[PDB]
Amino acid sequence: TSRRWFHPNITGVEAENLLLTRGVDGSFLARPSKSNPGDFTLSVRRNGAVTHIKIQNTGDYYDLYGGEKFATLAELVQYYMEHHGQLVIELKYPLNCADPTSERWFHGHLSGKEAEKLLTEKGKHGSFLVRESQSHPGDFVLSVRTGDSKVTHVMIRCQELKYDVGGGERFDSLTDLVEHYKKNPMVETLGTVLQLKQPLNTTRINAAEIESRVRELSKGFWEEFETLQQQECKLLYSRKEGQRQENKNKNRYKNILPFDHTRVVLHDGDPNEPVSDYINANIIMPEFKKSYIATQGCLQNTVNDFWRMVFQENSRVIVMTTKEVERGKSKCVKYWPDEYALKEYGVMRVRNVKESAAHDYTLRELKLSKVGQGNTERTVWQYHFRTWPDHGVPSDPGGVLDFLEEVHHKQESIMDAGPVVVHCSAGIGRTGTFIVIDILIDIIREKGVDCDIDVPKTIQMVRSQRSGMVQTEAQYRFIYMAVQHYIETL
Ligand SMILES: Cc1nc(N2CCC3(CC2)CO[C@@H](C)[C@H]3N)cc(=O)n1-c1cccc(Cl)c1Cl
Repeated sequence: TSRRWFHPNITGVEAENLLLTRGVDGSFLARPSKSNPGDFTLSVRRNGAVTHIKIQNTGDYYDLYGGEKFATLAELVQYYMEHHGQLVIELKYPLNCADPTSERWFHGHLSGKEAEKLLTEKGKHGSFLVRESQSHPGDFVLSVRTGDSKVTHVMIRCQELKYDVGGGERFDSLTDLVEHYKKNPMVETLGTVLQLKQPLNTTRINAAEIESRVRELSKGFWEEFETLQQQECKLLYSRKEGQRQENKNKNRYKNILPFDHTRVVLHDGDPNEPVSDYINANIIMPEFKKSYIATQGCLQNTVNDFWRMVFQENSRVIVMTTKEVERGKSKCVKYWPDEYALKEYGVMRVRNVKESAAHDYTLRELKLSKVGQGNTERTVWQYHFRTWPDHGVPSDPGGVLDFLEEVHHKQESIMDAGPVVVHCSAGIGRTGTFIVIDILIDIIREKGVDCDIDVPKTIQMVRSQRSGMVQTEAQYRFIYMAVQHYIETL
């Protein structure tokens, strides 16, 4: 769609003078605080003045002050441009940004013998990249590879705040120049067409060389994460069944809803309950062989539906990464019985066989059966992580890594076990960090230390199945630290 209203490298003062000079009433934009990560601002001009609106994300959701909670900054703006629930404030005209730092083809300061190096070794027909001019003062050079082969270089000028290739149109930003020639490829005089199929991959690395990449990104991480965050715009899938009136009080958060293409559909429902097929949960498929279900912390009215999912999907392990109450607010109601006790959750029956307390988690062996038939009893192993902080992320990955290693071996011991149910508060942040780590680790086991891993490609592949998997840069960097830690221990 768009998402050009997000300006990554502007301050509070600059956002005003932009909206005050190059905008009108209804203009808006989002920006991160360069100072402290996790904080974002929504600058909207109304009645000749600008109105800044703070957005906080500690690792679970984007909390709009005086508003609601959303999964992505795209779904936030999309919800308000098509509504009014923001008091009123109007999001009419998005003030686009020209800074190409978050573009996946722009590689900033990059020389020519390095550019040909990556294009020849890792490129294919259509690979391209934009870089600052290594010859000139402040211009840019486009490099395109075509074949199965050659590498054509196209010089881009900067003439009075406009970019051009030495003839034709003068574009206001590098993106408009790139996006134009991805729509109208430059054709050389001898038939060679400069096709811009896909940007050059630079994030795909061998699993062995993981420490050196973490060494580079720490000089890096913020630039690559926001580059991935800019691609959240192509993930605005439908959430109809979640927005239905009958399902409004089944979501822990009003506007954190499951995608309609991967939502878990509750079958075998009550014929007297008019609507009993919905639950805030999504199917998670890797390389999209171990599957997942990213769901939310159970409300008091969703416990029966939650257990219906664990039964209908033949799940055997539940990974919970939140305390029942954090920061004084409710994150998840106790959906399991007390130890040595037996409870009925509608049509499902659950017995707490034994509870085992470790350093960083509690293990609850549970007995799940359906009321009626005698042979439906199955063992469900709940791994309730407790040492995850309310803010930020764990500083050392060794804690969560031992956690996932015990969860993996339990899943491997069970025959035809269903998908692993993971959930935190909203079931997108901490839950997403687990699944991505468990997905990347699961690759290292089968292929070894010498294999390809693509942290952003995996996260993007998971976000296309549930809104906003992995929330903050902290979780993004933590995943890198988690993968790196797993490989140093070999
Ligand atoms: C996350 C990511 N970062 C890429 N770069 C790193 C950063 C630069 C550009 C190159 C280079 O310096 C910076 C100015 C930035 N401009 C390239 C890239 O392809 N991904 C990606 C991978 C898989 C799935 C998705 Cl959705 C995405 Cl976005």
